[PDB]
Amino acid sequence: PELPEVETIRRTLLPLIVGKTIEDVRIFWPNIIRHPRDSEAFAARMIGQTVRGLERRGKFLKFLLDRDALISHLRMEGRYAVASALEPLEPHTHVVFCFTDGSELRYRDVRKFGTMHVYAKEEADRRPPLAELGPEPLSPAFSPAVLAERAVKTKRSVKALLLDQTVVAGFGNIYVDESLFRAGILPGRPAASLSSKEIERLHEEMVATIGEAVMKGGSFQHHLYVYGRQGNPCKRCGTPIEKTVVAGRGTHYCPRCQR
DNA sequence: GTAGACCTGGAC
DNA sequence: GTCCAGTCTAC
Ligand SMILES: [Zn+2]
Repeated sequence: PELPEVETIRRTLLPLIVGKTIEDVRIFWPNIIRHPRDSEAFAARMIGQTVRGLERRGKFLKFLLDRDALISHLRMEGRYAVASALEPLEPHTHVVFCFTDGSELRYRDVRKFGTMHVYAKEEADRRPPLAELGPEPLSPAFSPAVLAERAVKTKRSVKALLLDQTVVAGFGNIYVDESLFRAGILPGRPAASLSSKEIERLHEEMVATIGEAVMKGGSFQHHLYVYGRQGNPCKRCGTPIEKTVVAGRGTHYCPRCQR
């Protein structure tokens, strides 16, 4: 999931857990726990704390408790669900938070790529992994000036630049490909080759795409122009969409609309 | 920048 | 059987 999907999770999960107190924490795949390194310490410190809020920073979810904050990244396939602690768990459930009212928050992740870090609230934003993140795209903090500053400094592809969470936080493979198509820019061109006009246009489309995706509850799949449409005609010019590899990942684009 | 890592299951 | 699907690492 990318920013739109994570934001949809944040909004829907909050009312299902706010106000509940943690009674136990069970871990079935220790590698997911990154800090504290010892999973026994990770579990023990959360017992007795109550959920007070849930925020999002980039692609991360930030569970706010009493003293601590739990920072969770779903990576490629992580997912959360709330259910009765009396029922059998679903396959691939690796971490479970048991509440005093008999319900529980379950974390599932088939590929086991997700991560979890716990810090005191005041230290969360000053320690990894949140410390080095770029600005939120839907905030005044993200502007053309900010994009140009990083752009006019590197020769790597513009797609590689957009996937860099230190530049701006929240974009993944789908929304980077969609934003570049809407702005009319080829994904493989050097970031330093973009003109000032191209930068302003890219910024504008990035904000519009991510904003619209949030409103639609994420993949919005019926509104995709290029992602996963290789071999199909472009919705704007009819030219077949193509797929290659850029920045080490699948890349979709229209050879006529993007230059 | 270009494959491999970490891991598992679906489509061809 | 073989290719495909968010970050970090080593040549
Ligand atoms: Zn086109």
